[PDB]
Amino acid sequence: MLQPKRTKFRKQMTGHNRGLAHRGSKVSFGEYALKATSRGRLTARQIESARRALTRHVKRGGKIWIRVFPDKPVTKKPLEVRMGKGKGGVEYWVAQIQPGKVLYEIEGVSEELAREAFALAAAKLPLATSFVKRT
Amino acid sequence: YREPVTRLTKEKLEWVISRRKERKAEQPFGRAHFPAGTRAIFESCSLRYLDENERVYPGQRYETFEATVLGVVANGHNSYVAILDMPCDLTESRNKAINVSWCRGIVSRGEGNFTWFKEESTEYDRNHGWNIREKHPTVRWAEGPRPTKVRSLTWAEEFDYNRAVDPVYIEINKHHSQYYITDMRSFVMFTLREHPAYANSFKDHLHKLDKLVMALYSDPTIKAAEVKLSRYSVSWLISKKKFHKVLQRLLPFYKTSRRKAQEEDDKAISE
Amino acid sequence: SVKKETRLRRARKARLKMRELETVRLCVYRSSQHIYAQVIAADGGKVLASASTLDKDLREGATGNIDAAKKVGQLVAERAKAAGVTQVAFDRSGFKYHGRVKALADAAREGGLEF
Amino acid sequence: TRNGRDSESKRLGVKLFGGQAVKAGNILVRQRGTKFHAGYGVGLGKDHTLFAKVDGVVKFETKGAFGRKYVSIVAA
Amino acid sequence: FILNAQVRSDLGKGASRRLRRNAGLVPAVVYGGDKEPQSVTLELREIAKLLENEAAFSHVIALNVGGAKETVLIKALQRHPAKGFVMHADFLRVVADHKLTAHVPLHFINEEVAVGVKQAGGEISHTISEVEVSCLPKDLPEFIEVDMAKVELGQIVHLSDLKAPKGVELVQLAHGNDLAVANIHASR
Amino acid sequence: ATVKVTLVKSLNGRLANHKACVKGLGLRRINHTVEVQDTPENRGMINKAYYLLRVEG
RNA sequence: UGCUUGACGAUCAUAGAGCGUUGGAACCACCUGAUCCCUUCCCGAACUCAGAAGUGAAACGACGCAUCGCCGAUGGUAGUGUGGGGUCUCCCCAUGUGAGAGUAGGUCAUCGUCAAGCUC
RNA sequence: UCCUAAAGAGUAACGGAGGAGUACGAAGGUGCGCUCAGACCGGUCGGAAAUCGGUCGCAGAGUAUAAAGGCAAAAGCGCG
RNA sequence: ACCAAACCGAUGCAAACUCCGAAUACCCAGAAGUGCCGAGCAUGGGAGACACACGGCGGGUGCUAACGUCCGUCGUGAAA
Ligand SMILES: [Mg+2]
Ligand SMILES: [Mg+2]
Ligand SMILES: [Mg+2]
Ligand SMILES: [Mg+2]
Ligand SMILES: [Mg+2]
Ligand SMILES: [Mg+2]
Ligand SMILES: [Mg+2]
Ligand SMILES: [Mg+2]
Ligand SMILES: [Mg+2]
Ligand SMILES: [Mg+2]
Repeated sequence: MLQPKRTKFRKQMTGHNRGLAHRGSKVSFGEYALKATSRGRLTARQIESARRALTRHVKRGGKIWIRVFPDKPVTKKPLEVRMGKGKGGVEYWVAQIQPGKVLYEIEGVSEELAREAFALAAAKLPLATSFVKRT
Repeated sequence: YREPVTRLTKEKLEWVISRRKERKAEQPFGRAHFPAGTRAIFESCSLRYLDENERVYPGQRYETFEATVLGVVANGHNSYVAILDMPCDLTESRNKAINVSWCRGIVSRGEGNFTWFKEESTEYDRNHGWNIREKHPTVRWAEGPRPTKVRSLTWAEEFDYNRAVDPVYIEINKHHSQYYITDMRSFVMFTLREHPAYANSFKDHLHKLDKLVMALYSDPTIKAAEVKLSRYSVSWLISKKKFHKVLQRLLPFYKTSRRKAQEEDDKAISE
Repeated sequence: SVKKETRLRRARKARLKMRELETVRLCVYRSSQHIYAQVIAADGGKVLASASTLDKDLREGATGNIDAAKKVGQLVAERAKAAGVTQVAFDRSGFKYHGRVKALADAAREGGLEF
Repeated sequence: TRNGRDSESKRLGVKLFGGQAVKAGNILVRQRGTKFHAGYGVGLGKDHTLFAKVDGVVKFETKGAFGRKYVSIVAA
Repeated sequence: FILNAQVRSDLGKGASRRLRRNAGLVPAVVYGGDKEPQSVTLELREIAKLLENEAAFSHVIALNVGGAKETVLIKALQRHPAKGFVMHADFLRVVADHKLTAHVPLHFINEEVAVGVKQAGGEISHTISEVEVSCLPKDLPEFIEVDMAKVELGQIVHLSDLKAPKGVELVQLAHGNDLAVANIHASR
Repeated sequence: ATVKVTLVKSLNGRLANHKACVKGLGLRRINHTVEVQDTPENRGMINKAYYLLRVEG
């Protein structure tokens, strides 16, 4: 799935996800977009599941933009291992989403065909996403 | 022969060139050559000494005397007088003050650069110190509730300033990272003389204080900082960092020639 | 130019070390035609004494020689002593101390002024 | 593979801020590569350690080109 | 296009936030050339209709602060990112003679029948919109018409192709750049 | 003029700073009224301990 | 109470980069040959020396011209000290503080001491 | 040496990343002189490149040694 | 009819990235009142402690799970 080709370091902290999304909340390329109104984070497989859902409901044309790129590696210890013997290995990559962030954009399609396609896309994500237009 | 390029008249150009060469010749010393303890010879005026037919220094008309200088003070924009240890002064002054142009030579130079003589503080100086300014906001209390926030009068001044049970004034403090200023000119005058960052920078430079204050008024930051607390005066409640940034930004563009200022003062007092 | 900023690059080391030491500096400015010389107080921006060739008593068309520089270095010492200036440092101003600068410096010593 | 082995925290920083009174040989700044440069009356010793030479009040002013921080002491 | 305003003699964070929930107002400022900036309150409902209007952004809007009337142009809109609604406006006074840079939308009026659409594979992607403008307020470009009915497949539309009518310049062309506007490519 | 303050909260769960500001004002227990000179630095502690005090004028 | 120019400075992009016309009156390099000092990891351009037989443009010197860079408001927003709350991995309220970015637009900087030339 | 470390110091974990248990008789001291990396054009067997000339540069090179902080008074380079 | 440095324009993200940059926290100087009548410092006698627990705000690890574990800062219990 989507991940950096190479990374300066291998593991990263947990951190926190505070604040809104003042940058990334404006539709730039497409005419319609699916922004997130709830905070969370996507695990780099949800992005592929939503992409394959959007790209198979049109099947005629248009253009798709993936604004969110996962770059935060997260760890996961295996089972039957006691705590405190180092740090777990990286299993998957995570994108941190905060309210207002635009996830996908589409153009060259009907104003209602995209609305019912982003309906399919939102069902694959753990976030409450709204429908917004270009301005 | 080549025609000189000058806006001045011919005779004025002759006078200017002649006075310039005469000043360079007869007067070869300035405030630079007088550190503290420097022994120097000074050609006094006709008073107290005899006119001499035989003269040794260039353009010497009177007798010189050897003495020691404590420092130099400024009696003008481009005029300086050296303070001596001898106390006579042909008056009751504690120390003499003679224009440095009268100097003819120096025998020994004191250590260090030229020293600004510290004249004894007057009660006027003590009363008009930098810290003597008003420190905190003073708002009127005409209505019922006690004020707790500093606000502009907002036309309360316009419709009612004569009828009141009493003009109660309450002092309200401000945040520690702000200045309260009642007179901009006085604040910017005591500043640039006493503030550490601006203390010793302007010994050589002369600043247009009035133009600087008008520009500071024109700056929209201080305009936003304006608060109207009295009918006939305007006070400012401005953050320290913003005020210092604005002052640092505007200040270096408001310097003027000391010679031109001295000439303007001479033409003013002559007229 | 190419030469001017190079000599300014060379001079500023000593010109700044003398500022740190707070010593009266004896600067010099050599030319292809005639040499200047200045004595500057210990603040970098105030000239006390200065003897040059372009005065109205030394220009004779022969300026720009080691002998001409000897006269400038001789007649700068009398003006420095007129200011009661001693214990000075000699800033060569990036010029190689071999020729006319050395002659001016030697005439300054011969004129009573001592570094 | 295994990564502990931290250092012992050399106690760097800046002492005697710009409103103080200093003695002849006080330590001004414990530095590590000249964050602040030598002002008027400071020495900049072997390890770029700023120390006073005379008495006065520390300044912390920015001077000259390159935007370098200079720590001068003013006799005031 | 007409809008009434108020003074808003109260600044800060708490005072600005109370307006949005209590009175349902929206702060603003009126800064211009020959006058000082003036803070302004506005109603969210009134701004909503102007925002819903298509060519309202690139048009002179009269503003009634009190009894004061002034020609005001909007060249900024702070907007809440999460829910989505208008925040303080920050609109500009209009002087009778000033360069007055602003932003103008596009339409792409004629794309129903195009060479690359009817002959070759038909896809038209509008890369850029809301093109900037720099012209006096005496003539207001509400929009710029772009025709793509003659552009063939594989060709793209620069900023120099479309024209700016009647004394209207482009800052991006004043710079050393010429951006693409629209493309015609083949569907995947 | 002077202003009277009254302590209306306990000092047994507060910071080490406000507990010192109340003592500097000179209040010993709740429902204790004292008169303080309304100086710019005396009322500065009232601002820090505004929630413990009833400034009744 | 002027203009030109040299030296050292105040302050370091509101002081910078780029785009013409020019200076013979001293400098500015260039130049005759490098003889006499000095110099080349080999060079008379760097460095030095006898000036001016020559030269005013390349070079620099300041002196025009606001595209780029830099400066940057007001306002709002983010953040945050103190106290209290909620649906408590996050946010809100009262109070105080308050960025960064973005947003009309200025500028071919502003000054200190010495020295020289133009008229005489 | 950096982060965690919360804009003074300090601060733990079997927490995330790297190095040292040396070298220099000149790789030190002093005086005097000079720019770096990188792009382009040209130049015979070299060619994207070796050594040379020119411009654009405006430290993006270099530090004896790991990373951090600094270096046009260059802390970098050469000669007596 | 693929690919593609370099440059321009728009557009996002870093604890080990900064052209920037707060609030708080820190130091030094000057003052009024308060301090239960002393608050500080120094020299000595006696000690006890060196298994800590939970709550809020900031973090590491953990699954931004555990009344889980290790830190910075306050409160409570320990000892009301
Ligand atoms: Mg050197
Ligand atoms: Mg207790
Ligand atoms: Mg720290
Ligand atoms: Mg801290
Ligand atoms: Mg070395
Ligand atoms: Mg960071
Ligand atoms: Mg133990
Ligand atoms: Mg223990
Ligand atoms: Mg526990
Ligand atoms: Mg116990």
